[PDB]
Amino acid sequence: SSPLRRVLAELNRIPSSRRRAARLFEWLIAPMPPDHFYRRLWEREAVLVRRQDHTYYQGLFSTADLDSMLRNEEVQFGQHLDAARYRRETLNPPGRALPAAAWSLYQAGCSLRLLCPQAFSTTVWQFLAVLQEQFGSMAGSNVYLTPPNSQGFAPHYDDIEAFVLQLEGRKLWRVYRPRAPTEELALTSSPNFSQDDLGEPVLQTVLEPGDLLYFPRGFIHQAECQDGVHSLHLTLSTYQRNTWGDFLEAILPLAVQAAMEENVEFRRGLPRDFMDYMGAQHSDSKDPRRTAFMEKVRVLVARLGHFAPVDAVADQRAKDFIHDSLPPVLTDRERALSVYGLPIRWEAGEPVNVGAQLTTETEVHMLQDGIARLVGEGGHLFLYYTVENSRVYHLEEPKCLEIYPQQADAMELLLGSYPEFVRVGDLPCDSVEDQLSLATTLYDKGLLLTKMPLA
Amino acid sequence: SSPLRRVLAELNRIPSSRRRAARLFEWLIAPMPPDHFYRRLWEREAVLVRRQDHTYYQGLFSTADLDSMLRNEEVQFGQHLDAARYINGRRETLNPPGRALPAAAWSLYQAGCSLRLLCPQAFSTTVWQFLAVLQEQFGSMAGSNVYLTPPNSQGFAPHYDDIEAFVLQLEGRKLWRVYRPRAPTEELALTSSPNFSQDDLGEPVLQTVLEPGDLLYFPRGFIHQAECQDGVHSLHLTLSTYQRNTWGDFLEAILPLAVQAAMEENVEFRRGLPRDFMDYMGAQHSDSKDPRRTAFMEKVRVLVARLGHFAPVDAVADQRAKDFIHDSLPPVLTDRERALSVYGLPIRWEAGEPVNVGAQLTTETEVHMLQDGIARLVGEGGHLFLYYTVENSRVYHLEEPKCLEIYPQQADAMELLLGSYPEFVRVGDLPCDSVEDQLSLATTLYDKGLLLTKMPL
Amino acid sequence: GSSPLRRVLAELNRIPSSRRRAARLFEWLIAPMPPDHFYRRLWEREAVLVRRQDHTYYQGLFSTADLDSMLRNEEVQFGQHLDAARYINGRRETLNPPGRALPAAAWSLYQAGCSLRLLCPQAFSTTVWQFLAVLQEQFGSMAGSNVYLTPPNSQGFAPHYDDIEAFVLQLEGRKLWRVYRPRAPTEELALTSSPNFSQDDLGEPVLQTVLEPGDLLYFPRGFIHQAECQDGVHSLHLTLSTYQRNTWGDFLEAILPLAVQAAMEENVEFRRGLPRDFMDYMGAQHSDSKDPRRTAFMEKVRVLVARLGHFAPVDAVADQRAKDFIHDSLPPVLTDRERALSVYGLPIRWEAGEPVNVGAQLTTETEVHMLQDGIARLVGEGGHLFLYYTVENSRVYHLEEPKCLEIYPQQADAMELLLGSYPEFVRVGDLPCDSVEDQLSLATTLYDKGLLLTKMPL
Amino acid sequence: SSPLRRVLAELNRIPSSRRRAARLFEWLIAPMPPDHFYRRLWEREAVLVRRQDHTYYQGLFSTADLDSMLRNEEVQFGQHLDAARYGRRETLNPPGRALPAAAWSLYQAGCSLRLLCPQAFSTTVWQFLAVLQEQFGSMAGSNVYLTPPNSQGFAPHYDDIEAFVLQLEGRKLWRVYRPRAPTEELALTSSPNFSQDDLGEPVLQTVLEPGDLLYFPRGFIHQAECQDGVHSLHLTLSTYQRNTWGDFLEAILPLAVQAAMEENVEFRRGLPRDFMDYMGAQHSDSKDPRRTAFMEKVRVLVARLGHFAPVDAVADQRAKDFIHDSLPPVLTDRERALSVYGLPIRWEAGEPVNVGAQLTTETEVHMLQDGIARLVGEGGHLFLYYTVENSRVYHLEEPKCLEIYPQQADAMELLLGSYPEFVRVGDLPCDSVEDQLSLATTLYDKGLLLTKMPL
Ligand SMILES: [Fe+3]
Ligand SMILES: [Fe+3]
Ligand SMILES: [Fe+3]
Ligand SMILES: [Fe+3]
Repeated sequence: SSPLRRVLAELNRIPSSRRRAARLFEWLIAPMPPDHFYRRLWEREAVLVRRQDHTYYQGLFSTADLDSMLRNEEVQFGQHLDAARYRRETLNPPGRALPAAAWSLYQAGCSLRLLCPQAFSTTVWQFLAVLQEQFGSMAGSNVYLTPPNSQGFAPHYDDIEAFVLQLEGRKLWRVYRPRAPTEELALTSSPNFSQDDLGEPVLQTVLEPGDLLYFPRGFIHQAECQDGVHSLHLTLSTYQRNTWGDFLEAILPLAVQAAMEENVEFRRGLPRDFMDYMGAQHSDSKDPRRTAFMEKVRVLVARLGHFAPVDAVADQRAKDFIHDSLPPVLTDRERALSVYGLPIRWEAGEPVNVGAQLTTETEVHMLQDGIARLVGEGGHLFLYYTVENSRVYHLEEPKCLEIYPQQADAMELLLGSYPEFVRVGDLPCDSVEDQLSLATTLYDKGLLLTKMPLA
Repeated sequence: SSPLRRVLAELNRIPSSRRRAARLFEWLIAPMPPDHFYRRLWEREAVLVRRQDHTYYQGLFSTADLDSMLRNEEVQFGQHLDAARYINGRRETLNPPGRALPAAAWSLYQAGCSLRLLCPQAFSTTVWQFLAVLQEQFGSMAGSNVYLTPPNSQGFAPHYDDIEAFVLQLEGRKLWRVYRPRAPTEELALTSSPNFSQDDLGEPVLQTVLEPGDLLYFPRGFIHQAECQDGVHSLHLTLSTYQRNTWGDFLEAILPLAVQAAMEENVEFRRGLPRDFMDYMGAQHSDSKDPRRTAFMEKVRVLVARLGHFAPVDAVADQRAKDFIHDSLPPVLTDRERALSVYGLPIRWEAGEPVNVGAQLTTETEVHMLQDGIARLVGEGGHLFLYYTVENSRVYHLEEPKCLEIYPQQADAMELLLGSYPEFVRVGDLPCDSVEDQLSLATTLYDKGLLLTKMPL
Repeated sequence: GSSPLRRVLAELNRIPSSRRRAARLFEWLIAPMPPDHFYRRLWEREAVLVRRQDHTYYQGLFSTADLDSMLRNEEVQFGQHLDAARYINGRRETLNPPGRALPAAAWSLYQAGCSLRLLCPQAFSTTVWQFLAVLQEQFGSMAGSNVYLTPPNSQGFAPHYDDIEAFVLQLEGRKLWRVYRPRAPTEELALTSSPNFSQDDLGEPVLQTVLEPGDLLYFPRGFIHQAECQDGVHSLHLTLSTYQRNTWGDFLEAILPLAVQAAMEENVEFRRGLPRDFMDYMGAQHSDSKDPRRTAFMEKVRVLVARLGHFAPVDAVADQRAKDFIHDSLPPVLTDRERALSVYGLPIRWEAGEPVNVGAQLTTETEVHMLQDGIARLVGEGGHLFLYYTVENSRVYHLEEPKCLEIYPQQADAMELLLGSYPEFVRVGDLPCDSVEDQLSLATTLYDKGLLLTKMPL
Repeated sequence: SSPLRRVLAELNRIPSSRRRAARLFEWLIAPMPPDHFYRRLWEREAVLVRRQDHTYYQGLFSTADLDSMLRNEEVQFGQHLDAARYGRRETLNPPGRALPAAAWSLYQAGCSLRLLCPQAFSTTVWQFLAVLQEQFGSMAGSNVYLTPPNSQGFAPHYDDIEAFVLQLEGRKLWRVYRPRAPTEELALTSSPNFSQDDLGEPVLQTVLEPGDLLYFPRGFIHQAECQDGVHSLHLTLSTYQRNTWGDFLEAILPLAVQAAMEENVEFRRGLPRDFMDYMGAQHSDSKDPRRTAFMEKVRVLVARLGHFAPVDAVADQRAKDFIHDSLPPVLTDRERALSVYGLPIRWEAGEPVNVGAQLTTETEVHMLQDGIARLVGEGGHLFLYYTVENSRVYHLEEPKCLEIYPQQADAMELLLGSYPEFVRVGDLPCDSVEDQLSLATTLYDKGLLLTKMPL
C-alpha cells in the first residue's frame, strides 16, 4: 500500500472525470482544503505542505524508474534528458542517453533532468492527465535528480506556476517574494541571479520525501544539497500564458474589426493634419487638437468592450487547450463501457462479435468530461477532442470531426449533461437516423460510452 | 493661358509648400471654400461644382497626351492600361496581354471599350505635380486614374469604392449618377463593393451631365455610375485619397501595443484566468444564467477600458507618418527651390573637364528644409532616423523606405530644422555642441536634397 | 514453441559475424535453392516459386493475432499505417475512416469485404524488424515490408507491377497468384509503379499458383501480378521489398553532374566556347537539317560525353550511396553476445540509492572490433571525415536525421582498419595511431556510441 | 559625321538583321577580317587594332552623355554607377541617387566612375549592343569607365567573359598577359587581384588612343594605368558569359541519363549487392578485380549516354535563355514603316483616325527581324519566345512567349526559316484560311511580323 496507490484505486471508482480531477488535487495538497488554497494562496503565496509521510508519493516516479527508462526506452540527450553541473555548464553529449553515459555524468557531479516523464511513465501520465482537467491549463512535469554534495543552480524565477513534490532524499529550498512590482506574476523567465541580487527568503526548508512546495511565477527560488544524500523531485508546471492579458491579446484585433464593420464612428477618416501635433516630436505641445485627439482615442478604446467577441475567443482557447492536453486515462468501467473494451477481436482465423450496434434504446454519455469541445469556425461546427493526442506535447496536429446542423443540439446536449445517461432516442434531432448517426460517430471515435456494453 | 496654367505659375511663386498645397486645393474646388467643404461635405455629401469654364483644366491631361504616351512609353495592358466595356448590365475585360500599342488601344476604343490609365502620374509631369502638391494637404496618398470612354457607351457597372473620389471632367461629357450609402454599414465603406445591378439601387442623390471644367466629389460608400450620351466621348481624371485612413485603422495599430504595455506595467493584466471559465464562456454557453459569466464579461470591459492609459498614440502617429512618406510622390520643386538646392548646382562637365566644382556650406550659410512635407523623424529601438521622400519613384512603392540615421548630437538641430520651416536659420546658430556637428548635419541634409540655402552656393 | 523460423533465429544468435548471419538468413528464406544460383540466374530476371511443403516454416514471424494486438495496444492510424481497400468487379475502393484504426473498426471493415494492409509492420513487430534488419545487410539496399490480410471470397488489389523486387511470404490461408513477364521492353525492370490494369490488356501468366503457408513467391520489378482469395479461406502474407532506385542509371545520375564540373575545371576542351551560330542548325526545327555543322556538333557532343568517364568521382559517389543506405537502415539487432560485450550490456545500474559497477574503462590491452559489419561508414565531405552510423536509427523510416561523428586525420587510419578488419579483434595499443591518447580516445568514443565491442566485458 | 554615324546610317539600309549584325562587327574590328579573327584570334589571342582615327567612335558615347544622364535620368549609386579608387579597390558610393554634384565631386577627388548599364540610357549604345548580340549568339553587355587624370589604376586580374575595349576619350596604357597556368586558360570564374610580382612580361602592351580597339579572351590578365596627365573614357563590350561546351553538357547529361534509363534496360539493372565492399574512398587501393570491372562498366555506360543526349531540346533551351537575355531590337526606318509600330492610327480632333486595315490572304509577310523569336517545345506544347517586349534593363521583364497551336506549327517554322523572303499569307502551310490569317494577324499584332507594303 501507499497513499498514492490508494487515491488511484479511489479515482478508478469515481464515475465523474470532473470529480476525480478535484479529488486528485485535494490529495496533492492534503490536508489543506483546495478552496482555501485557490482563494488565498494560488498566485499569491509560496506554500509548504509538511507531509510527515515519506511514503506519500511512492509509486509516482523513482530513480529506479529513470534507470529502467534509460535502458528500455529511446531517451535522447537534449530532447529528453539534460545533464548539468554548476556558472551553469551543460554536459550533453549528443545522442542516446544510455545508463552508462548518464550514470557516469551523475558520478561526476552532474544533475539529471528528465524533460518529459509522462511520455515514459504511465503513472506520471495519469497524474498530469487528471490534474490538467481542474487547472483548465496544460500541466507539464520535469523530474530532477541531484547527486550528493553538488552545487545548486543559480537563483531564478519562472513564468509558470510550480509545485515541487519531493520524491527521494532531501533538499534545502529557499523561495523569495517577487522583489519589485514588475516581477509579480512575471511574464517571462528571469536571468540567473547573484546572491547579492536577493533579499531574505519568505520560505526556507529542507524538503523531505512526501513534502510539497508551491510558488507562483515570479517567485525566485534556489535549492541546495543536504546531509550528504541525493535528491529526486518531480516538478509540476501549469498556467503558461493563461493570463487576462493573453485573453485580451486575442480579443482586441477582433473587437476593432467588429467595431469598424458595425459602427460608422470607427470608419471616420483621421484628421488631415494630425501629423502636425501627434508624434514624439510633439510630446509636450500645448496644442488643444492634441488633447482632443487623445480623448477620442480613449473614448473609442473604451467603447471597444461592447464589441469584444468573448465567447468566440473562449472557444479558441478551449481548442488550444484540447490540442495541448494529454490523452485521457480511462477507468476500468469507462474502458469496459466504450469502443475500447468492446470484445471485437480476431479469434481462430476470424473476427468475433462484429455487428454490435447502438439502437434508440442504448443509454449514452460522453466518455469523460474534458475530452471534447464544440467550436464554430467560418460557418461550420467542429468537435475537437483529445482522445487521439500523443503523450508527447504537440506530437499530433489538432483533431476534430464535423458536426452537422441537424445534430448540433444533440451534441451540446451530450456535452452539457455529463455524466447523466440519455437515451439515443431522446436526443433532440429531427430524425431517428440523425440520433443513431451522431451516437455511432461519437462512440466509434471513442468519445462516448454506453450504460451497458453493446450486444 | 488656362486657369490650370495660371495657378501652377502662381504656385511657382509661393515660397511655402504647405501654403501652396492649400492654394491648389482651394483652386481645385473653386468657388467653394475649403473650410466649408471640410467641415460639412467631406466624408458626408456628394458635391457638384459647376465650373462655368470649359477651359479650367486645360493642360493637366488630354487624349492627345494619352495617345503619345501609348506610342512613346512602355505602356502595358493590365499593369498600366485597362480596356473594359459594360454591355447590357455585364462587365467584361478585354486586355490583350503585353504592350499596349496605339493600334491595339485605338482599335479597342472603336469596338466600344473604355480605356483606363492606372498611373497617369508616372507618364505626365503635370498630373505628378498636381498629386504631389495635393497629397501634402490630405496627409494621405493621392492617386489618380484616367478614364477614356467612347461615344454611346458605359465602361463600368455601378459600384462604390473605398476611397474619397474627386472626378475632374476633362473632355466631352458624361451623365453621372451618384447614390447615398443605401444602408448604415455601407456608409464610409471599408472595402470596394461588388458590381451591382440597377435593381439594387434606389434614386440617385445626384444626377448630372458633367462638362469640361466640372468637379464631382463623393465619399467612399457612395455608389456611382456614368454614361456617355449625345454622340460625344468623355475623358476624366479621378483623384483618390484616404485609403484606410480611419480612426479604426489607428486603433488597429495601437491596441496590440497597448495590451503588451498594460501587461508589462500592471499586474491586473498578468493575473491568471479562472481555472474553469470554459464551463460558462464559449458559444455553447451564451444562454447561461451563470453569474460567473456576468462577472467575466465585466472584467473584460473594465480591462479593455483601461487600455486607453497604455495606448502609445505618438509612436503609432510616427509609424503612420513613415508609411505616408513611403507612399508619397516625390516633391515638385519650384524654380527657386531648384536654384537654391543641390539640384540646381552648376557643377557640370564642359570641354573635357568638370567646371564650377567650388562651393561648400559654412557656419555663415543660411538654411531651411527644402519643403515641408518631404521628411519625418522617427525613433526606432534606441536609434533615430529621418525618413524622406525625395528619392521616391512616381510609381507607387517601386522604391523601398529611404532614410538616414540621425545621431544624438544632431537630434535637436534636426527637430529645429523640421519645426521652423520655412524660416532660414544660420548653420552656426544650429543647436549642436560642435562646429563640426552643425556643419556635418547641414552637408548631409543638403547633399541628400533635403535642404536649401538662402543664396546659391 | 519450435518452428524452422525460431530454429534459424536461434542459430543466428550463435553466428559471431553479422555478414555471415545475413547470408545465412537469406539462405533460409529461399531454402533449398542456393543463393548463388538465385542471384546469378533468377534475381532481376525470373519469377520464382518456392513450394515449401511446410506450413510451419514462418511461424513466429507475424500473424493475424499479432495484428489484432498491435491495433489494440499501439497507435495505428488509418492512411499512415493501415489501409482498408476492396477490389470489386475491376475497380479500386479505399475505405479508410480518418484517425485511429481500432480493432472494432478494422474487423468490421474486414467482415464487410475489405483487405487490410499494414505499411510498416517492422515499427510494431520485433521479429519483422529483426528479419528485415539482417536481410538489409546482404541486399546492400533497404528492406521494407507490408503485411496483407484478405477476407474469404475476395481480391484486395487490381493487377499492376511495382518498382521494387518482391518476396512474398505466405503466412496464413491460401491465395491464387498470377504473375506475368514484362509485357514490353520498356516495362522490363521498370522504374516506376504501373497504373492499375484491366485483365484485357494482360497476356498469359508465366507463373500461376495457389500459395500455401510457408511458400515464397519472388518476382522482379516490372512483372505484373494479381492475387485471388478462394475456397472460403482468408489470406495473410508479408511482402519483403528491396532495390528501390538502386540502379546503374541512379548511380550515373549522381556521378555525371560532378564529372562535367570536374572536366570543366581540369580540361580546357570543356571550357571552349560554343559556336556563335549553333542555334541556326541545332534545335527541334532543324532535326532534318543537312548542314554538316549539325553533324560535327553532334559528333562533338558524343566525343566529349565519352571523355567524362575519366572524370567520374566513382568512389565519392559510392560513399554518398552508403551514407544514404546507413540513413535508410533499420537499427541493428544485437546477439546475446554482442549486447554483453558492448556499452549496452555493462552492468551499471541504480541500486539502493546509488549507481553500482561505475567506471571500468578501456586500456591499451583491451581487444576490440566493430559491433557489427553493417552499422557504420566513413565518409569524407568538404575536406572533413565523418562516421555515419545506424545504431540510433528508428524502426520508422527516416524518422531520425542522418547521424554521424567526426573523425580527425590523426584517427582516420585506425578507423579504416576497424571497418576493414571485422570481426578480427585488434588490441587498442595496436591501432595505427600517432599517440597513445589518440588510440584510447578513438576506442572510447566508438565504444561509448555503441559502435564497438570488447573481447571480454569491461 | 564620323565613321560610327556612317556605319549606323548604312545599317538603316541593310534589309537583313543578320547581315547588319555581320556588317557592324566587321566595322568594329576594321581593318581586321572577321573570318581571320574568329578562326584564329577569338578565344586564343589578345588583339590590338590601332585605328588611326580619333573620330572612329564619335556618336557612341561621351563624357558629355554621362553628364546629361546624371541630370536627366534617375541614376543610382551601386545599381547604375560605381565610384572607386585604388590596395585594394575602395568603393566610395554614397547610397542612393547619383546627382551631378555628387558624381563630379567624387571624380575630382580622384575616383573613377563606372556606369554599369549604359544601354539603358543611351540609345546608340543600345543599338550597338542589340545588333552585336545577333552575331555572337550570346548576350552583349557593356560598361563605361571614366578615369580622372593621374589616378592609380586597378589591380591586375582576369575575367570570365570575352572583352573588347573601345577607347573613347583620352589615353590609357594597357598591359595584357597570356593565362599563366593551364587552369587559367579560358577561366570559368573571375580571378582575385594579383600583384606585379605574380606576373611576367605582357604579351601585349600599348597606349590606347580614341578610336583604338583592344580584345582579349577570358583568362587573360589585364591592367591599365593613367597616361599623359589626361583623363580617360572607354567602353567595354562583354559576351560569352557561361557559353561553353561544358555548360551545354551540364544541361544535356541529367536528361541523357534519364532518357537512357527509360529507353535501355542496361541502365535499369540493379547495382551489385556488395559494391560498397570495394568501392568508396576506403577502397581506392583495393586489389579486388570487382573494382576494375565496376569502373569499366561506368565508363562503358557513360560512353553510351551520348546516343541518348537531347541535343536539340537543350539547344532550344539555351535559345530561349538567349531570347530572355537579349536587348529589344532596334528597327530600321523601313522595318518600322512596314509593321504594327508604324501604323498611322492616331487620335486627332476627338477621334481615332486611320483605323484598322486588315491582313488578307494577299498580304505578303516575313518576320520583323531574324533574331527576335524562337519556337520552343515545352510539355507537349509549342511556344514562340520573343524579344520585342524585353527591357533595355537586363531581366527587368520575365520570358515572353505566345502559344502556337499544332495547326499553325508548319507555317511558323516556315516563317522563321525563310527570313527575309516575303510570303503570301494564303501560301502559309495551314489546313484552313482562318488558321493562315489567324497566325499572321497574331504575329503582326505582337510586333513580330512585317508586311511587304504598309496596311
Ligand atoms: Fe525554476
Ligand atoms: Fe468607381
Ligand atoms: Fe504489387
Ligand atoms: Fe577586367
